[PDB]
Amino acid sequence: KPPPGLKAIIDHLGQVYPNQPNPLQVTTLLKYWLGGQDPLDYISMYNYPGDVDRNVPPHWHYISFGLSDLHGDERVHLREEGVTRSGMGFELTFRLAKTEIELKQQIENPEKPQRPPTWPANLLQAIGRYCFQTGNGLCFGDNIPWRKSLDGSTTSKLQNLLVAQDPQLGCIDTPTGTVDFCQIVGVFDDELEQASRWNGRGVLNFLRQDMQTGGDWLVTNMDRQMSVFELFPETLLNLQDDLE
Amino acid sequence: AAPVINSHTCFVSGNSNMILNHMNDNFA
Repeated sequence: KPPPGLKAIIDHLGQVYPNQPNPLQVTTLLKYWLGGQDPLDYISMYNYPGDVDRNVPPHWHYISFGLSDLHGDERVHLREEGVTRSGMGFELTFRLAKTEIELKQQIENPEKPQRPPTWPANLLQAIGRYCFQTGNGLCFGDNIPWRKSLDGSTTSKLQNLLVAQDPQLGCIDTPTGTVDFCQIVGVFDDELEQASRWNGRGVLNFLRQDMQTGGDWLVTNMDRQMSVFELFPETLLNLQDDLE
Repeated sequence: AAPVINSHTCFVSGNSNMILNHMNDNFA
């Protein structure tokens, strides 16, 4: 019988992606529970073709395994009586917009299926370490003041993260406890500033309103040039301190 | 003379503790 937490997540992903039964995974060699430094055992990578009505562009969808209790035997996560969460109670997801270069390949260019970028696996491992080392889990609406380009590029204006509920995956119960899917969203400095000083959910709601800022499913585009407040200056009206 | 076919070797995006495989390589 398979590891019960891992199996629940795989089963959930099978329902959501019935036509991708065997995705690529980034797999760790020395597992964290054997003394490795990378807390995620696996990161699945899926292609999502998009959805016109919901303003979802084609993108790569990443899902981590290891922040929740994959195994049930305390090899990583101690089980406390009366705790309902599986491990830290969540896994990380990330939605990454295909670049213009990538988009010109898969429709005309020929032989073999295009490989997803693997750099987001480092990003999720690093966020995973941050959560293990501080002991704080992530909640919807949270921000992470990462302060560096998510892809390690010198050019991307996306240096920080907000946390949203994954629109496809949502939250599930498993044999080892509940697992929320916490979708990481790359944001501009001003977006981070306002999520921090005002509110994260309200900033995510702004981002969802247009395709240019992520559409309904909050896809991160590393080449995004303008923040939501630059594109739609009306959103600034919600940010004023009220006196009183 | 100094040539090098020698070629070792970090596996996924700079992380030597990671490899790229298919899900079914990891499970039934």
